[PDB]
Amino acid sequence: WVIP
Amino acid sequence: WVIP
Amino acid sequence: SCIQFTRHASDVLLNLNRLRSRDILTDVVIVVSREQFRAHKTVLMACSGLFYSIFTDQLKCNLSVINLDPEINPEGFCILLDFMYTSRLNLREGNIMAVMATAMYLQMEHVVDTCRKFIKAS
Amino acid sequence: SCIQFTRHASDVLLNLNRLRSRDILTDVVIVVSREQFRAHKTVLMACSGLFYSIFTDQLKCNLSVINLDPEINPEGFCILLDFMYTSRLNLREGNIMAVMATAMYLQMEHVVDTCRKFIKAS
Ligand SMILES: O=C1Cc2cc(Nc3cc(Cl)ncc3Cl)ccc2N1
Ligand SMILES: O=C1Cc2cc(Nc3cc(Cl)ncc3Cl)ccc2N1
Ligand SMILES: [Cl-]
Ligand SMILES: [Cl-]
Repeated sequence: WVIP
Repeated sequence: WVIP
Repeated sequence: SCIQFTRHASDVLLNLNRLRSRDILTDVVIVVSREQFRAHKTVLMACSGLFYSIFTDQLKCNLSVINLDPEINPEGFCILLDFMYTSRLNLREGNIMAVMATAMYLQMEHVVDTCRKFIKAS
Repeated sequence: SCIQFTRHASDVLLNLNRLRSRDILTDVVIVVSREQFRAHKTVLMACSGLFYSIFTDQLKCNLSVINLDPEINPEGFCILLDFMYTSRLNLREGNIMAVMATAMYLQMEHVVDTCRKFIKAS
C-alpha cells in the first residue's frame, strides 16, 4: 500500500 | 514497454 | 520472449470503472440494506473470495440480484466497491471498523491486512 | 486522502485471465476465419476501440457471436487476445505484420505504436  |  | 506494457492492467481497470460509472454491461445488483449497487460479476469475482464463490455456483451464477447479510453497512460496501474498480481505498478513522468487517465478509484479504495494520497503529 | 494497493490492477487482470482459461462468465465468441475465441465483452471493450464501439451499440451489445473481417489472421487475433488479458505481447519477426494489422483493426493504439517502432528498427 502507498500514498498515490 | 519492458522486458518482463 | 514476450514484451510487456507496464500501464496495461491499470488502463484496463480504469476503463472497467468508466463502464461502471456509465452503467454499461453491468449484469448484477448488490443489495445492502436499502441501498443498491450495480456492478460487473467478473470484476466482483476478481476482487472478492465471496463473489468468486457466489458466481461460480451453477445456480447463483444466473442471478441478477444478490442480497448481502443485513449486518453489512452500505458505506463500507461502497468504499470496497470503489477500491475494486480503482485500487484506491478511502480508509478513515470513522469508517475503518465497517470497512474491515465488510472486507472480512467479502474475503478481500489485502484490505483486511491494511485495516488490521492501521487499527494496531492507533 | 485514499491509500493505494500497487498490485491490485495486475491481480484483477490475472483473475480475469483465470476466468477466461476456465471459460467462466465468458459472454461472447469472436469468430476469425474458421477459429473461435471465447471472451468477456467488458475486457474486450476495455482493451479495444473496435470492441468498445461494437458493445456500446444498442443492437450489437446483445450479440453472443461477433464475426471479424475475413482479412484478420486468427494467430494475430490470438496474440492480441492474450495481450488483453495479460499485458504481455508475443511479438516475433514472423508475426509482427499480422499483429500490427490486427491491432490497427482492433484499435489498440499502444500495440500499433510498439509494432511501428520494432518494424522501423529492422
Ligand atoms: O482476497 C481475495 C481476493 C480473491 C479473488 C478471487 N477470485 C479468483 C481467484 C482465482 Cl484463483 N481465479 C479466478 C478468480 Cl476470479 C478468489 C479469492 C479471493 N480472495
Ligand atoms: O487504443 C485503444 C484502447 C481503447 C479502449 C476503449 N475503451 C473504453 C474507453 C473509454 Cl473512454 N471508456 C470505457 C472503455 Cl471500455 C476505447 C478506445 C480505445 N482505444
Ligand atoms: Cl484485497
Ligand atoms: Cl493497446
